Amino acid sequence: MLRFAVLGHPVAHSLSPAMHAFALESLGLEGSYEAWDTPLEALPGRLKEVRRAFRGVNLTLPLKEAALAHLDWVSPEAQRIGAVNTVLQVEGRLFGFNTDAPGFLEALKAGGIPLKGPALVLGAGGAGRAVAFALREAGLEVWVWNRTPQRALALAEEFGLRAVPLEKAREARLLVNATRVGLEDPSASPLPAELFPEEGAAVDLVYRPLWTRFLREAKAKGLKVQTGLPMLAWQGALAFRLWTGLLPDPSGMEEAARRALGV
Amino acid sequence: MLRFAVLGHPVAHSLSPAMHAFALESLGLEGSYEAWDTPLEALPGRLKEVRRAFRGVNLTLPLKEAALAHLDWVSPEAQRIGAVNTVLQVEGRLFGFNTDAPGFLEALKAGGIPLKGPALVLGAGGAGRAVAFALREAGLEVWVWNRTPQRALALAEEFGLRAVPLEKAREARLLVNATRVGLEDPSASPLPAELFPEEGAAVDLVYRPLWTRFLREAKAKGLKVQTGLPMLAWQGALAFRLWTGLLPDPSGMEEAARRAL
Ligand SMILES: NC(=O)c1ccc[n+]([C@@H]2O[C@H](COP(=O)([O-])OP(=O)(O)OC[C@H]3O[C@@H](n4cnc5c(N)ncnc54)[C@H](OP(=O)(O)O)[C@@H]3O)[C@@H](O)[C@H]2O)c1
Ligand SMILES: O=C(O)C1=C[C@@H](O)[C@@H](O)[C@H](O)C1
Ligand SMILES: O=C(O)C1=C[C@@H](O)[C@@H](O)[C@H](O)C1
Repeated sequence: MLRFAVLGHPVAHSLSPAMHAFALESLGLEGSYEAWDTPLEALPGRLKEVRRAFRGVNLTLPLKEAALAHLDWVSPEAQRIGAVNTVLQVEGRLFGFNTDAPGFLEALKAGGIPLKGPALVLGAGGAGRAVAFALREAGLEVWVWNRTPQRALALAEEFGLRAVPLEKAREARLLVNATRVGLEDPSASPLPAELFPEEGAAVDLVYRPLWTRFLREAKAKGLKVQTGLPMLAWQGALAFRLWTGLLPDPSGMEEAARRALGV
Repeated sequence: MLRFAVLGHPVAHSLSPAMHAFALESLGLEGSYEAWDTPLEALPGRLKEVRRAFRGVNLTLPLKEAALAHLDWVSPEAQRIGAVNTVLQVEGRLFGFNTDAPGFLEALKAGGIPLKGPALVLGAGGAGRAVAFALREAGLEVWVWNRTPQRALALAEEFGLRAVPLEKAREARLLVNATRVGLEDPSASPLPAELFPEEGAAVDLVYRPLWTRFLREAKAKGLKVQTGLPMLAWQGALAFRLWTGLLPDPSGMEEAARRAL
């Protein structure tokens, strides 16, 4: 039967096991998706076990960047972003992909959030990289900001983006929180309410809590908003299709995640 | 939502659509597998389409060899054999594999055919190369013959095997017809009756007719025989697993192919 897993440290609170349990069941497929606690020092030994016992696996912190080297093939996008979140095993060979980028795009689209820019991504980290990448290829003008200017400006040239000051947020039509600000902090938001734009949309990758201060403020300002669950659901559905050729219902996966969160 | 197909020319009488319709059904999956006529020249474009609406495809004559120069990745085995018969599509990328080689070995095992050599592969073409590759991997002493001596000599040095005269067949214990001799021609066989050994086994990749002159000669000599259907079924099943992660019943697929005949 189909054997899947999410590798990373920690993974005790990953919502993937629950989402893919729904995927397997709803598709009438026999298999399992487990969470394998895997530190970076155990990545090599774990990948070798993947080559022989798993059809595929997702990768989470802190294995997304240190995985490319141990795989037999890495997709272009995954090479540029410099991160792999989805691994496929066929004939003992491992192939690396990044479903976060496309997952993000499909979530916005399916969520009614127009890909009308300029889009501003807060955070020049791994999360920001994937998002910055996706918005570009989508056909939007994209700016990037980072708590630390260094990072931002460097990411702007690599991808060919524009590192702007936080104030520029007011001129953006798409705002994306790619920082860990607000994570389990209902009182925190990386962007002062006064810097929010008139019209546009806001997406927060943080889903704990679901309605972050960022989103609450964005909504009050009248912007379209989307939580972090839709992206989580699509990157997972896209990963399942990549492994089997079958796309589980993204809405159903988000719902499964929702239930696992208890909110 | 699983869209598959066999690319090649001709493919009008391919048994793959039947075998795979069974695989899908038997596995409670929804999908399709069609025969898609494709000439050498129409390949470069056909693959672009595959990238857009196909999860995977099988390639047959005369696309197997040319397909390599139009794929994102090719397996080490497919590379060495020099041919791809199975393509997987993910994120618009194309990966090439060869299930003919592993399929042949699985067919022999499932069919009760002992892996005992020397093995003589007749034909140094694409099918012969896949079979030779498989037999070499299995550790048997492999000999190869080809109507055109050069092709066999090149393959022998290339794979570290031995090119032999057709007469050495009397000393082989496993004989495999990987030539097109006998294809829809009951009067033709690649090996003269008198050159068959009196002990061993024979397998014919040609399955039209099912009981080729070659297999009838082998059977008449007392050799254990296997038709081309088990291999056709196993290469198909293995390809289906490459595409979905699921392995359909090879016996069931062979049965489906038999009926399609
Ligand atoms: N059962 C299965 O699943 C399966 C899988 C693969 C292939 N096959 C079958 O096995 C055959 C091999 O296919 P392929 O891709 O290798 O290419 P092909 O074009 O079908 O066959 C090429 C081979 O046949 C030889 N040949 C042709 N005419 C000959 C003749 N009159 N006398 C002696 N040898 C002759 C060639 O030798 P020269 O170098 O002298 O031309 C070469 O070795 C096909 O007929 C195919 O239908 C079956
Ligand atoms: O929490 C999880 O299980 C995941 C989180 C994201 O990083 C995804 O990119 C990953 O594929 C799975
Ligand atoms: O006739 C067919 O449909 C096929 C013939 C062989 O070349 C196989 O290698 C191919 O995958 C399917």
